[PDB]
Amino acid sequence: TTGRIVAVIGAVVDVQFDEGLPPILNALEVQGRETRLVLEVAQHLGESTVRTIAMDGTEGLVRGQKVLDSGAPIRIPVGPETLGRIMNVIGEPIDERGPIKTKQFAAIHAEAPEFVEMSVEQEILVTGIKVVDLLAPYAKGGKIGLFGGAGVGKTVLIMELINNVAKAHGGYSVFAGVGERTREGNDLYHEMIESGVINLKDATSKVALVYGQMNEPPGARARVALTGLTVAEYFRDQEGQDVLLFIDNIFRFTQAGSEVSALLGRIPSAVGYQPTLATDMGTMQERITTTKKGSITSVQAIYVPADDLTDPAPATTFAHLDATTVLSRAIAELGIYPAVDPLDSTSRIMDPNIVGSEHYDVARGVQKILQDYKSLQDIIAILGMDELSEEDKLTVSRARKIQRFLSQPFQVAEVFTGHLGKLVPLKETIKGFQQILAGEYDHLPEQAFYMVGPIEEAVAKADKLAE
Amino acid sequence: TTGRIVAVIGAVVDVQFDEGLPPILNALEVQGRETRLVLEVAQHLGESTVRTIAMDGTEGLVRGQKVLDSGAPIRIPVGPETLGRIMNVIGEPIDERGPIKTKQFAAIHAEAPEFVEMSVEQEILVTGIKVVDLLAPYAKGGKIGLFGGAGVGKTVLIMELINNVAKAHGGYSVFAGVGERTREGNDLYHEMIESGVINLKDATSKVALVYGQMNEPPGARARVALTGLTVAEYFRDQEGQDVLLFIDNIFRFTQAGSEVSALLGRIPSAVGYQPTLATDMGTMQERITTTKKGSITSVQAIYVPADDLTDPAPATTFAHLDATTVLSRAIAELGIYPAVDPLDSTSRIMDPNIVGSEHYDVARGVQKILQDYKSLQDIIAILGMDELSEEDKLTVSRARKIQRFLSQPFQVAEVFTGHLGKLVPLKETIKGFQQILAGEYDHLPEQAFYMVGPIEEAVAKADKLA
Amino acid sequence: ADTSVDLEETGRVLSIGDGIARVHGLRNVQAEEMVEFSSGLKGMSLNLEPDNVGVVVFGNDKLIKEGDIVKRTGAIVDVPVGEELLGRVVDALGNAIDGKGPIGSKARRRVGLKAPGIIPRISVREPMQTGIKAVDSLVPIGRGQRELIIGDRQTGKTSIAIDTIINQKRFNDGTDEKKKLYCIYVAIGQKRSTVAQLVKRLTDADAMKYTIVVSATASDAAPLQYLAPYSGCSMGEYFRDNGKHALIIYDDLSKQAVAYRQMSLLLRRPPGREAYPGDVFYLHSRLLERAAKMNDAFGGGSLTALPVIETQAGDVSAYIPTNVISITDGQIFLETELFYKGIRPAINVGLSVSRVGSAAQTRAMKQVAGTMKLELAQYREVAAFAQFGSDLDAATQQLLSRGVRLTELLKQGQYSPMAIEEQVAVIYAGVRGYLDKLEPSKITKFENAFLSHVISQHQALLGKIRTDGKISEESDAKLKEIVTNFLAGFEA
Ligand SMILES: Nc1ncnc2c1ncn2[C@@H]1O[C@H](COP(=O)(O)OP(=O)(O)OP(=O)(O)O)[C@@H](O)[C@H]1O
Ligand SMILES: Nc1ncnc2c1ncn2[C@@H]1O[C@H](COP(=O)(O)OP(=O)(O)O)[C@@H](O)[C@H]1O
Ligand SMILES: Nc1ncnc2c1ncn2[C@@H]1O[C@H](COP(=O)(O)OP(=O)(O)O)[C@@H](O)[C@H]1O
Ligand SMILES: *N(C(=O)NC1CCCCC1)C1CCCCC1
Ligand SMILES: [Mg+2]
Ligand SMILES: [Mg+2]
Ligand SMILES: [Mg+2]
Repeated sequence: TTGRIVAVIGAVVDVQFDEGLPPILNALEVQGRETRLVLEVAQHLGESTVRTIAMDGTEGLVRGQKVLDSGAPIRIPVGPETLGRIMNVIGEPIDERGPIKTKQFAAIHAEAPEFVEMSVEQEILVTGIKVVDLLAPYAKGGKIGLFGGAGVGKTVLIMELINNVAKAHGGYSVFAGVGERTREGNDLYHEMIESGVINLKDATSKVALVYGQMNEPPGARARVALTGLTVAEYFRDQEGQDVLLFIDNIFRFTQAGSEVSALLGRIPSAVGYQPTLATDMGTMQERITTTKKGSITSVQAIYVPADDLTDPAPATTFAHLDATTVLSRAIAELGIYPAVDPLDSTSRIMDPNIVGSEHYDVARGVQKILQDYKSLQDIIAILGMDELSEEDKLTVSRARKIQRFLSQPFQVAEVFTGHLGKLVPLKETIKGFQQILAGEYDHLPEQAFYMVGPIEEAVAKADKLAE
Repeated sequence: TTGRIVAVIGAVVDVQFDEGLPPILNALEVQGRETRLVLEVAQHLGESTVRTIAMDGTEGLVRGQKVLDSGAPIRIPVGPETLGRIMNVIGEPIDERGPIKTKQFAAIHAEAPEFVEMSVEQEILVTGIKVVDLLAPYAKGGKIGLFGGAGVGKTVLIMELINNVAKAHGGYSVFAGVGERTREGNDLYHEMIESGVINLKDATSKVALVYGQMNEPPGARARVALTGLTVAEYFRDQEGQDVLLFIDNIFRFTQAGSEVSALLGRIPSAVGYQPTLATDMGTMQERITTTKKGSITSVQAIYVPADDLTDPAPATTFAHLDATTVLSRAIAELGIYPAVDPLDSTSRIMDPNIVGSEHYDVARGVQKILQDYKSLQDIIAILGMDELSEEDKLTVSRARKIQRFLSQPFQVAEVFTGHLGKLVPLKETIKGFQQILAGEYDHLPEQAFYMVGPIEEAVAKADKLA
Repeated sequence: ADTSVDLEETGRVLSIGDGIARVHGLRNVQAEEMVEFSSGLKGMSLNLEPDNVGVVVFGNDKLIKEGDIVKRTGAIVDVPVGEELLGRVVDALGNAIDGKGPIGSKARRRVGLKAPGIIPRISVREPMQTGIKAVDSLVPIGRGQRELIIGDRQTGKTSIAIDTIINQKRFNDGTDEKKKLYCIYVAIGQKRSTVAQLVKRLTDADAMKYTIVVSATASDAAPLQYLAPYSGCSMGEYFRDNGKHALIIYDDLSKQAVAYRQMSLLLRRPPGREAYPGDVFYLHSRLLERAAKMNDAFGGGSLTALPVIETQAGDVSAYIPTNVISITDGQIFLETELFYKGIRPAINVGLSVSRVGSAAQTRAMKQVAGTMKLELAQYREVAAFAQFGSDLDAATQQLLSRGVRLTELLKQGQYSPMAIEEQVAVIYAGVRGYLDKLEPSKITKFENAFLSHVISQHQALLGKIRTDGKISEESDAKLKEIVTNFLAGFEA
């Protein structure tokens, strides 16, 4: 069937069909263009006219321009041939290395795995990051979310995790760049070539790359996430072998949707979002999951507008996760990195029956001394410290030490800390936090605990601080 | 040719023209009215119809009533003939003294001076008011803004400034009442006759009046400022001299526009304001300026809705000023007048290479101790001063003495305060503040510094304290 | 027989109001195509609807009437571009407004071109020295980076960008062509007299010769203020793509967003959060992505951007501000409280950042500033907490001592950007501990004298640090000898 553009407003394009009317979600190819311009059918307005969202800029389009129905939703390359390659929203290579010679293609819109396909198994995935491993440990094949306002550490954390988990990883990885920094994509790409995680010469690449950054119009940012998870699904199902899936940043999927919502004719919901925020999010998120056929360990960076976690975007995201790592500006501002909020990060596996009561109790003990200090803070800032008991102030000093022992020099962060990166074993984390709680370090100065790895370095720094 | 009214809603009137449509900004004359009713074309709606804004009451208009195209925008009288006279939005005399017989008329709309016409000479204008001269000095031919919430002192301040600058000015002045009190217009008019700046018997008048007060409909209030500034533009160029332009209150311009916008079909912007808020203000403010041809020293009183400086109206106004005097309700309640916030008032002239390093350093010094005191006030609110370090007690003390020395009795407020007004010379202002900062008066009681002129009066008062 | 007014290449105004013309015809017009009104006035086709074209006017709309003729240009909006714009002041469309005549540019460029993708780029690594100690050490900028300058009115935002422009004169008058850096100052929504003072400031400093000034002031129509930023960015891409380096300042984007909101609402696009178009983020993300570092295969040139955002009541956490922060490669946050206490530049260290880090610094600067940012963050935390009279161990007392001294060394006056080897020299004296016993109120006087000293008598040391781009064991040994001795004399 052939159509004719009857209207253009930004990324939203109305096309008219004399005969066959393409169904919602079908991909239409615009004729007369230097580069492939795809339109996705969103609605049937009536009178043989459909409303669509463009997957690239609409500058240059004219009313009356011809449009062809491909007779299906956007279909992209999937399989071993995508490894080491970079694709865009519509599965075209963007690494200037030629065609992606795959034997199969797959639609980026798919039904989510059924309830009978779910898995309940859950095992610890140690990261080497003290706060995470201790307070809200991640799980193999589980859903992990990293929340954070602008510039608090989301990306640095995901890059560190890729470094500590995906290099060792024997399966395959998928990284989806969704409405983020193009510079970050060129960064990551050369980073991975160096680590040999990506190989341009042989066929030993272990990671597939998909990108649609903030330089692209909304249609592309609204579907690139689907593109990336579509690649991941093939590895999970058509190979079973373990898959890692990293998304920076999936909020951008929701923001893209809101950029065009009013143009799509919707009445705004609260805070200027599309009335379909939750359902839009559900049909996408329910695809990012481990199943009986295979496992997917997902790590998604989640933007928090105006630093307000009650914002509908981030707020509707908590329900799709197994482990939440919440990052705070108030903590980053203090030089504490990673800026994890110890009183707002959680894990479904933080249970004595899963991690052992030693792990559980120390974590729980750390949370208690911190909530207690926090509740104390404003009081002593006014009446001073002198009114506290010797024990009440002994917790004030350990609380501050513990808060400092949660900070950590990331390997990936060397260019920022001026410190050599550090990786701490789980047992060493528990031990260290346990000892401080027990009082075995009340004589060392606070700064000894700041920006170090294992508790030994705290002792050694204290020595380096003495004289 | 003639057109006809097809619709009327408040100040908004639609008119159809079968032949020859009148361009945007043109002035139309409604027929069958006892007094001149002008309609200003705002837009071409289509189907030979135009949407316009009335400059006066629309009661009595009927669908079908005839409307005439005057062939140009509102034009008013300009020149020496406006001096001592009072006019309204559309150039009509409202002082009952007969016709204004000028040889020149001018449209109240016009493009703002071009970039190549801007001036870059920076020269101070000493007001004799301590806070202003020290911390955020005014500049000859610069733009001055006076921000203030309800009844905090904007009018008193602009009047003191007229009393301290306009009187001792060789050139002419223009005062524009925009959406304010009519009886304030009556007081001003009689005050200027008394002082001789206005003369109804000779040609010595030095001030021209333009009024469109809070009794006027939106369209009028939305345009009176253009009218006032148009009179000042003439004196600026068509005489090549120095002009003073006083306006109370330019906020009313934006508020009036907000009233008609609600009827022009626009989708509302934040806080219900017109979407064109910034550009409406821009094409108007950019005309209030000094050029290479002549200078305009402007003083605009700026109202602050609900005392919220982040309100779009005020917040958008900051960008148009060379000096900003922000009045504070909390300061006024402390008895300190003028109620100027010493830390939120700025001047593009506060530069060592302009005012000198001594003046520059004394201002930075005052603001430094005021800010340090401010940072303490939080801890003082609960426990008080008695809990401060013997050192913080000291910054507190000097700070509080400085806050009061910034205060000063006005000549124009004598009629109700009962205190002789004061005018302190800039050299005397720097010195006084230097001495307090250096500690030379740590032994003088606070109250000695409140509501006086020069430093010597503080010591004297500290003596009458026996 | 007269076919000059067909409805494919021409149209007629259906209605006109508030810079929006609704046009009948123009059947063959392209989305985002420039069109022209009978009046000589230009406009842009944004809304392509079945019965009309929605046109945005680039000038005073009072000149347009119902029925006027509108003509296609066949060209997507673009502007003049090249070196002929250096030393000139132009409007949003590229027209001269400085009264020095026509710009004889020999090339043009689309204002909406998409930013370079992954392949054409390469990691940011070349220093973009502002010449401001606090910036160059704590939040370093590299060529092709984007770094936001944000803060309430009058906190010092414009000043950082001006000094930064003036600073390049070292390299622009130099012989090393690779070090050159052309500047672009985009003025949006400002007052014309303010822009004139500005260009007079740059002329006096002799920086106007390497700068392009793009001005869409307060009385310029909304669409003109909306375009301005994209126009100057294209002028910047000319350098970026022709093996050179350019620096762009958008002062400011708060006002550009207000104009976008105006134009968008008048086009009847339903308002979003805070009355802004639901796509304000994309307005700015799109623009700033255009600042980039190109790889050698692509000429190796670059475009660096310093956007400006004005906060309300020091609220960096609001919507507009977090949007833009979420785009840039860092931000410089300034607060009025610090500005008044004497901390100028008024930078808040914990809240500012650089996403490029030491990779944008010379080895020398990294050798003295490497751990200083985190340390100064911890210093401010403990300083607030110690006010609680609590007993302080030697460790915290030393941190306080060190923090208060460094705070003084990062103070800096205006209009005198420092050479990198000179910043390295003064940073060194503090970070190495030599000033821990000097009264804090003396640190500014010390620095002024120490610096004139090394510049007067130690040009070789300064020159070696600059040439090697590092502090050798030898250079290190000589600095120690200089500071200890000079200090002793100073405290005599
Ligand atoms: N390092 C500095 N030392 C002293 N004064 C400074 C310094 N930097 C800026 N200033 C002064 O602070 C004042 C405000 O500076 P500036 O105009 O750059 O701030 P802004 O954030 O751009 O304000 P605006 O709202 O006017 O745009 C000016 O008088 C300027 O000279
Ligand atoms: N773990 C860390 N250690 C040191 N600095 C960090 C760390 N995480 C973030 N930062 C600093 O904060 C900046 C912003 O972090 P980033 O991960 O890019 O934020 P976002 O959450 O916005 O993606 C980094 O470029 C760096 O300067
Ligand atoms: N300089 C001043 N000295 C004494 N009282 C003042 C001064 N300025 C204002 N006030 C007090 O505040 C009142 C309101 O001042 P006014 O200028 O009329 O308010 P507004 O800011 O609304 O224009 C005055 O009547 C007087 O009581
Ligand atoms: N860099 C990073 O993950 N890449 C390198 C780090 C050193 C070891 C090899 C991989 C990060 C990318 C995001 C910003 C911070 C640095
Ligand atoms: Mg990020
Ligand atoms: Mg008043
Ligand atoms: Mg500025």
